[PDB]
Amino acid sequence: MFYGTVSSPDSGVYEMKIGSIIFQVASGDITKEEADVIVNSTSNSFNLKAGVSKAILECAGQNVERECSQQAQQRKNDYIITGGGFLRCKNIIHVIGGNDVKSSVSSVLQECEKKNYSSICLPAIGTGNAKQHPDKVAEAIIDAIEDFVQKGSAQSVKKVKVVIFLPQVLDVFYANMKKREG
Ligand SMILES: COc1cc(N2CCOCC2)ccc1N
Ligand SMILES: [Cl-]
Ligand SMILES: [Cl-]
Repeated sequence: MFYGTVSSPDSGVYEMKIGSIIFQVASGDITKEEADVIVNSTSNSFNLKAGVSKAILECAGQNVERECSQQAQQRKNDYIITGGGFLRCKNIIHVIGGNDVKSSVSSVLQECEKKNYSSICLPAIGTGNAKQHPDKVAEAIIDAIEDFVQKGSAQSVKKVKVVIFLPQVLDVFYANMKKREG
């Protein structure tokens, strides 16, 4: 039904269409990317600084750190939205690494439509301190995008890119894409 063909447009980058959306994967430092939204994978307190969350909070800066802890105290949040600080994005969406990854990605997609955003960059959510298994994480991320497309919800969102710190986790995402391709 929805899946196009897997190819490599640039060195180390792999992509396929899912309906109208270009889905891409690559290995690297997510804090060097430009996108409307960058996703952080963090703790239920939104103040973790290990792995991806270390890089994101250090580069984003202290105002973003402060924003996170202020929203954390205000209410019980499944995720929070902050400014981009000194990252190259309009907003950071901080999701809980231990939560259901499909649900987290669905929420990111819906929040990006609400802002008329076109591009998203996320890590392999949950594979860091939360210690979720890489193939379950890959299956969940791609399933969330498929569901969003199937329901006719894609309008402003055009590009979803996963930038993955460990090259061995990239392998797992590529194999999952190949399983689905048309
Ligand atoms: C940016 O996210 C990560 C970082 C690291 N490491 C930091 C550098 O030294 C040790 C590995 C390992 C896994 C992830 N996801
Ligand atoms: Cl994590
Ligand atoms: Cl990663």
